[PDB]
Amino acid sequence: DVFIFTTATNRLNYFVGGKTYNLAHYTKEMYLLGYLARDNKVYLADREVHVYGYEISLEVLEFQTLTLRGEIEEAIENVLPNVEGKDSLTKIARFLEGQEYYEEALNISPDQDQKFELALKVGQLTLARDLLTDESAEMKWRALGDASLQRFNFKLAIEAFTNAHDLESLFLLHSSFNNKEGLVTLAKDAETTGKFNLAFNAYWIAGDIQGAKDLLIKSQRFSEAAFLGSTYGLGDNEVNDIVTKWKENLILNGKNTVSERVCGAEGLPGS
Amino acid sequence: ALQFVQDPHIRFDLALEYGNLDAALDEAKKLNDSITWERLIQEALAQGNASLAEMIYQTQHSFDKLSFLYLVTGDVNKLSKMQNIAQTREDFGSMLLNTFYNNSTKERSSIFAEGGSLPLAYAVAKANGDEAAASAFLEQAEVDEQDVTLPDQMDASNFVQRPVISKPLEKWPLKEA
Repeated sequence: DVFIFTTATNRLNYFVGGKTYNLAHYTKEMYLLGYLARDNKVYLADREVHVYGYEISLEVLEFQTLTLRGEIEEAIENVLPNVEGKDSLTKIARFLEGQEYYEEALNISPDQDQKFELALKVGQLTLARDLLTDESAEMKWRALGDASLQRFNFKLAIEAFTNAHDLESLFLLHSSFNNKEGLVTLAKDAETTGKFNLAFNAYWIAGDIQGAKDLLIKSQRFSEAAFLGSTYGLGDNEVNDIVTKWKENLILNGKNTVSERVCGAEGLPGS
Repeated sequence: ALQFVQDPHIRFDLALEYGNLDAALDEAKKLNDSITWERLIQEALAQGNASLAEMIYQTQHSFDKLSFLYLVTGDVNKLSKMQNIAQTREDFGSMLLNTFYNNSTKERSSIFAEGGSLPLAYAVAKANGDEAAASAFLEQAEVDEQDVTLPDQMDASNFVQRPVISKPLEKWPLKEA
């Protein structure tokens, strides 16, 4: 059922169920000689009659024949037990993935990376997590967070994005679930990362006015700190300290004249 | 008497030094420079003149900065119009930003909806006890309704400060001097 063949381009391929797979390629015109079930390998030869042999897995070829025929269970229970080495297992695994059979591919694959990836595809979130330690790849934890959030598993998404240090996604979660300590922690994190906008919004939704104010001040945005302060009733003493700093900054920048025209909490209409 | 000073760029420089914002805007409108507008806005903010910063923001189409100014300024009203602009402009990041400032979690859930994130639309409606629409989301998403692993604890959005003042503060109080 599987047609093995040589190409005009010097490649050794095989065709099955409408699919074409590459086995190898040579730098000389090869001509197929035949397959020896005994040695488990194909034999070719060039024009000068030099014989070459390539090892193929009759099991792998048969597993594929069945799968593409709609008889994968048959392939899994009859052919799979005779598959040797993980190199062959990995082949079947990647062939199965390339066939949408993520579930079964997850079971066959010996490659941990592929496993994790496959688990996300089929929603086996727990399995996936219990497959990543301090496994560097913050990019994997994010992939895990996205996967979880896709399947409404917020609790896991939250854990993934946190370890992934993906502050944008984590913010969407903590802000939606009004987690004041999460927000405040994320902001400080955002500040360390220069994510000044994110930080302000995190502090804001958390209701951490004091945090938001100091953020603005550390950025020399004193007038804005003053507006925020008086608009959200921080208190005159509070507001006046911001004004004092606003004025000191002005003087440090040589704008002494403007510095002296700035009123304190007093001038603010009906405190 | 800056009218007579020779170079428009120089006029702008002097206006800023003398703190003359009226003259600075005249040179700004004409010189119509991106860098110039940015220096002017910076000068307005140094004097607490939010009105001018707003002015320059509108004409220079920096809506998110407009929204932030309405926030610290207590302009609750104008803050919604920024929603209608961020909407009729296809910018989910913005229509969402205004809800962080408006604390309108009902709009936010809806935004996450068309936004293409039912899970979040749900998360918002849920924590904010809007049980009604939360299910409509779950339904609409073909989600089990029982595999939805919420976090151990939630809370509605009540930690957000509110305007203590009545009227927005358009300019910060300055002496005649």
